[PDB]
Amino acid sequence: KTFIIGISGVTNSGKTTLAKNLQKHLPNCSVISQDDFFKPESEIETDKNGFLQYDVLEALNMEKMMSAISCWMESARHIPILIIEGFLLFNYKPLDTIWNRSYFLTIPYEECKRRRSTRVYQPPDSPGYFDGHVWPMYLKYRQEMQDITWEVVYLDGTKSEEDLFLQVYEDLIQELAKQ
Ligand SMILES: Nc1ncnc2c1ncn2[C@@H]1O[C@H](COP(=O)(O)OP(=O)(O)O)[C@@H](O)[C@H]1O
Ligand SMILES: NC(=O)c1csc([C@@H]2O[C@H](CO)[C@@H](O)[C@H]2O)n1
Repeated sequence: KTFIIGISGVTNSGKTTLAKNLQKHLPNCSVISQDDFFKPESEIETDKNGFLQYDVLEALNMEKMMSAISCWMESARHIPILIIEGFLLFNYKPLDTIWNRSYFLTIPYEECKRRRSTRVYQPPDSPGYFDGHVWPMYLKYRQEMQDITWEVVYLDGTKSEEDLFLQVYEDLIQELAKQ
């Protein structure tokens, strides 16, 4: 009765952008962004080397988010589409049995690091934060995904913004078609 779509991938791979596009052209379509569930700065930890721990599941209120998803799901039974976009989704076990479609955006190390630097975060990226925490954590996430039993459709984040949208858009109808 409801279609749940997952969109993950490394930071700045283009998740927000894909989510918004599908959102505009998809009927009865909602969006939940994993980033709205970050714990307050006062709750974040810094490792030995003085790096704030943001790229780990512990830096996000995931029980808050699952509750937000349950709300949507149950109020939906009253075809509803939910796009859940986030940089750390396919390694959070409670979601595995909820996905109807999973997409993973990939972007090279150089492009990613570049895009990242055009964005001022809060707290701002400390010196060598990207190499010292962001990249290492993504790689650690990519590895925690070697265990995935279901099917994740990999996307090329270097591709056109509309080419990615269209690739996903077609498929989503060739998936709703069997509905
Ligand atoms: N396909 C694309 N090609 C080039 N730049 C892109 C593309 N998609 C997004 N961007 C840019 O990359 C940066 C971050 O994109 P964003 O959608 O926020 O990705 P994410 O949600 O994974 O961090 C922004 O400058 C965005 O405009
Ligand atoms: N305040 C925040 O929410 C925050 C500070 S840095 C940050 C970044 O969010 C990215 C995932 O989208 C992750 O790489 C964090 O470094 N978030």
